[PDB]
Amino acid sequence: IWFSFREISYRHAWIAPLMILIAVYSAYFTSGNTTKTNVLHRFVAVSYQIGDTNAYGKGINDLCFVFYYMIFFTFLREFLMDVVIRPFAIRLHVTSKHRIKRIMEQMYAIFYTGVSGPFGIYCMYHSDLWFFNTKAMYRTYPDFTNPFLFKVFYLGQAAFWAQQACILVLQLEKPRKDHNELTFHHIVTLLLIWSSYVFHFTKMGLPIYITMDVSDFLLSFSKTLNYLDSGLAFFSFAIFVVAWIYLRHYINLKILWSVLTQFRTEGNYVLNFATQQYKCWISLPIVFVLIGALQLVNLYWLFLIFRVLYRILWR
Amino acid sequence: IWFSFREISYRHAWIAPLMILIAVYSAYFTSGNTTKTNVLHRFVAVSYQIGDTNAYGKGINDLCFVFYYMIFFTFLREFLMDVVIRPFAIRLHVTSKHRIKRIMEQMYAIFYTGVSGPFGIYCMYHSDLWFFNTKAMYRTYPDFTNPFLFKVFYLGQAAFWAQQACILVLQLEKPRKDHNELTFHHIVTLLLIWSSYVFHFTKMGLPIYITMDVSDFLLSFSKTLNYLDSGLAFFSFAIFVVAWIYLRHYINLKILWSVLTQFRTEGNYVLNFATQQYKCWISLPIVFVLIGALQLVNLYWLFLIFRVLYRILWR
Amino acid sequence: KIFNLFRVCFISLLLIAAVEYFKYGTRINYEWFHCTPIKEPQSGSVIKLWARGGPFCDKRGEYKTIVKRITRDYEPNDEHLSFCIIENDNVPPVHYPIHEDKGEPGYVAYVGYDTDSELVQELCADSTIYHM
Amino acid sequence: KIFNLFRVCFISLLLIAAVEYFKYGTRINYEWFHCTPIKEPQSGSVIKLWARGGPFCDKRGEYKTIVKRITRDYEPNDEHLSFCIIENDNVPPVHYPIHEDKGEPGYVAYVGYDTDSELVQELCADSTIYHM
Repeated sequence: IWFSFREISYRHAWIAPLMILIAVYSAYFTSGNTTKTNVLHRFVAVSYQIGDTNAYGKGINDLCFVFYYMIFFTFLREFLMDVVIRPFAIRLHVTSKHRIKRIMEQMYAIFYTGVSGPFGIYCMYHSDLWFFNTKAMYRTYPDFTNPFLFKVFYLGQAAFWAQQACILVLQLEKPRKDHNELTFHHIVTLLLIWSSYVFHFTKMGLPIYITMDVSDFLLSFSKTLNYLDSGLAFFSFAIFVVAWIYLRHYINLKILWSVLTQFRTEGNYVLNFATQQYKCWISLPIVFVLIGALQLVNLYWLFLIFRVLYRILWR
Repeated sequence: IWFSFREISYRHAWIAPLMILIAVYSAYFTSGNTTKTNVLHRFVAVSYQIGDTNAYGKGINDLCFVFYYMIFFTFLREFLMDVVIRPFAIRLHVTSKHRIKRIMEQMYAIFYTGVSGPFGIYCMYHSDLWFFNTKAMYRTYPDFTNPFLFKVFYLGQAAFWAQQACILVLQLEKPRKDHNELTFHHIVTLLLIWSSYVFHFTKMGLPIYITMDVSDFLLSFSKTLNYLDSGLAFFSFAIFVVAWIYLRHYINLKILWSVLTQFRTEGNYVLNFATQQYKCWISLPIVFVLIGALQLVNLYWLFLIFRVLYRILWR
Repeated sequence: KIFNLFRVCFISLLLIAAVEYFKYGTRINYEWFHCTPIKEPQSGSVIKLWARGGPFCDKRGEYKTIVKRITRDYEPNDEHLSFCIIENDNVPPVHYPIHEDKGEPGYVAYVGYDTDSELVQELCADSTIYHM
Repeated sequence: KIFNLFRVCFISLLLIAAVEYFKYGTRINYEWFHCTPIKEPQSGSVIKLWARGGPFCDKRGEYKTIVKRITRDYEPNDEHLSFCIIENDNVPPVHYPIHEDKGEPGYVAYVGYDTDSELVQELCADSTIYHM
């Protein structure tokens, strides 16, 4: 009878992550105490709560929590994808393999991205950054703490993107035309997450993450609606291209100009190595070149989009 | 005309090492001053002379000198081998390729080994070790200095054995039946040299090196005389087997028993980490297991020799 | 051929460098091999430091571990420190027995924040009060 | 497949560990980034130490580099040391100007061997003479 279990496992690949994570949750919840004195508290909840105010430090329990949510997102990917999306697409009368699978991962993209984008916008709304107030980037710099929602979001994004990266490394069967710059994008995204976390400034990271999410949301929506019978995919793509320029390139130039001038056209760049205050001619070039890589790749994607627009409206 | 030069280089492979080393020697000697203020003095002569007495420390100029004599021994190998040995063997009327090349490297073995064995015995004669007085192994332990002749010999052996090791790694064309335990032997020999140097005790190293040299000398002599018309190769091999047991296994058991008991059957094994005085339950196991590896391999070689003796005297 | 030679030579040179750096580093900072810093807090933020080690780690281990622990534990840029180091003169430099009694302690030092600076001024009898 | 994943994951985790260790270590021992120990010998084996640094490296850099340099340079088990550390009280903790004058020096310490111990006893005015 265990052969039927193997068959289910191969057809449905989410049972093992589900089983392990529900074991962790059951053991933690039924433990009686939900305080930090546990270790499952280390693996499930954010650590380093400053006293009992709303502020959190860093450490290694962050990596532990990242690994646990690495498992949770793998489970969610498999379970959601198969169980909900696949029958849903089958009902949508579009019958192929290439198109149906592409739609599969585009609709999964829509789901998590619509979860994340508005959540991040909520996080930014409850901040001094309101609508990308780039002056707060130069408020407290060596801030060794972030608010609860801010950090849980942060690490949620870290865990998710690293999980897509590792699935990419696993090299399942067939990337697709557009893979090399894609893995460049994911690698530099993970480097941006980890660097902008471990160098104490996440205020400068959050706006870019918002831009990425709300761009990819509309991209995936328009792509999957084009893959389905369109009706109005052209207007959706128009909304997408306007939002794409307006948010991605406008906001990224806004951030880059602001960082370069505001943090450079000053006299405040000196080391003072205890207070980790190396917001100077050292950390700047690093994060600057990372952001430049992102923006450069965004321009390349823009050129591709412009080519698509010209080709479509040329015929 | 440079093609003739390439032809000479390929037929005679010692010109490049010769040219580089004579350049170094000419530049050092014609520099006017031969004092330590040079850098060629670093590459050609032993460094760290304590004041102006007969005692030398350690450092990195040791590695530099090792590299230079790595070049010098490569040159000597090629030049001696070809120019002297090859015509000499041709005159000896023994005409083959397998036999002639084996004789080639056995006669080179005889030459350097007869240079080194008596030299090392000279070094031990001018010491408190006289005829392997194993009590001096437990005299001054963390001695950070060695006499001039003692250190120049030491590093000469280090450079030579490492050069044979790297030629072995280069994997020229055809090791030969008996290669795996051979490279085991050379690797453990280099580990013994470097360890027994950098852990401050070379008094315990010198006797073993004497044993190795004076064993290999007679081995190579008897082997090449057997390869040539023998006449009396059997008596030479008898002298070899008696010397082989008497020196290798008897002296190695003498050293091992002495180290184990004398340095262990005491109360003097405590760390005291400044004076690097970790002659204790730490460094002992390391050098002990190294020496055990050597002795074990010597017993295997002994078994092979005993097999040869039985087979030869059985017919 | 050549690349295998470079691989093995680089591994050998790395191992040599590793052991030499082991030698040098552990010779420099040995105090956390044989001296153990035992701390006992007083009323407030001020604590009692001393080095509880073996026979080997003499007043070098003591003093080095005390200064390292003081400059390590108490971050100054919030509020400046003030400490004193009183020497045990009734004792020779190397004075511990191997068996676990170790008898008298040698160096001993008080350190705290300026909020209870009066406490450390009182607690240090006469030795110079180092406000850092 | 799997082995490539383990290779890249191990490289990533090694890089993360490398940067975190960079953070921790350089935060602990920063004094040889901003304070430079300038030594001036006296008549004999006794020398004058002080820390010549930038505005940032305050009396923490000074004191830590002096103690580290003293316990580093002079090996005790040949002959015991004796030193004194005199504090500059006319100065606030963080006191250097960025331009290369740096004005007054802060901490300053004398250290030597017991053969000329009388010299260090005389040279240190009244502060406690630390014989180590």
